[PDB]
Amino acid sequence: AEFVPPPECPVFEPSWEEFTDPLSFIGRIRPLAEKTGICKIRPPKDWQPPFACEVKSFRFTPRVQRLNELEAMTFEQVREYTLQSFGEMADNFKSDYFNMPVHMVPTELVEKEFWRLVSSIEEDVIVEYGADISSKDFGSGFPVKDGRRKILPEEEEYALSGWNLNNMPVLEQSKVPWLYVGMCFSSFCWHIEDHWSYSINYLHWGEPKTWYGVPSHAAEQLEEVMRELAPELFESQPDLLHQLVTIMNPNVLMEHGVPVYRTNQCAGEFVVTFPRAYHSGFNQGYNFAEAVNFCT
Ligand SMILES: CC(C)c1c(-c2cnn(C(C)(C)C)c2)[nH]c2c(C#N)cnn2c1=O
Ligand SMILES: [Mn+2]
Repeated sequence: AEFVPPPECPVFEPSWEEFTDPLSFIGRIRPLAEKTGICKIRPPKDWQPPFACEVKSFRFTPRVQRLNELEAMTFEQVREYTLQSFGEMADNFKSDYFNMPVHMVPTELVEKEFWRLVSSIEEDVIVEYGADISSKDFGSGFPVKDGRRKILPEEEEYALSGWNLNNMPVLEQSKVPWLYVGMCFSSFCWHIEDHWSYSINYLHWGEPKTWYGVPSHAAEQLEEVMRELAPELFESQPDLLHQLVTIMNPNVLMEHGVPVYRTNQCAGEFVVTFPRAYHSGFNQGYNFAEAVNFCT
């Protein structure tokens, strides 16, 4: 059977008056976005933050990911890349897999093929991605007043903007942004954030990032479906460890009454996940994202 795309999550296009402050805006859209788990925010057209990462020194060792790892139970280790050398590998993989220029591959085709490969036992596809990349060690994608890099006058409005993820509040009453370097089919499984916190993700550039989200009111139903279909060796594991292998086709959740919403996060767009909103997804191609957990 072919993959059935879930319904689209809400997309918001705030004006310059509404793009004022993120927390104020997120609080106003909450009555709708909390009912879908995730939402997308498109900044005004002329809000274009410049990429501040030192690409001349950005070197990292990605990790290997096999799409049908869970179906194999029912050695692939890697080289150091630069941001450019990784992009050349990522584009070569996608163009060779689909036999067409990378920007010509439709997003619905990659989505259908991704979930086919996840459940396919007759074809093993291996991809790589950069995760667990702290902006404190590699530098943020947004301009910042750090004491280790120079910002221009044109960059100052973005270093001080409330939508700069380095300026989000991360202290709960009684933390730095992380980086993601993706390629086609690189994916993250279903999870919620620590302390059930909010999370905001900005796609600096590259090909889209496909999201799936579940509202918080269905969190227990997802976990029940997950426990009923997960392998017996992983069902008894704590959720912190179990969330490392909780890959599941969204149609499986939808067939059991779990509401799922999707979206294609494009370059220059924000995605916000609400408290206890399970989410997962995959990258359509070579891209660069930055994310942080914040609190209200
Ligand atoms: C494919 C990669 C680069 C990726 C991952 C991911 C994959 N594995 N990991 C661990 C936890 C280190 C094992 C993280 N997460 C996310 C989110 C969220 N939330 C949003 N985009 N995104 C990604 O692009
Ligand atoms: Mn997350």
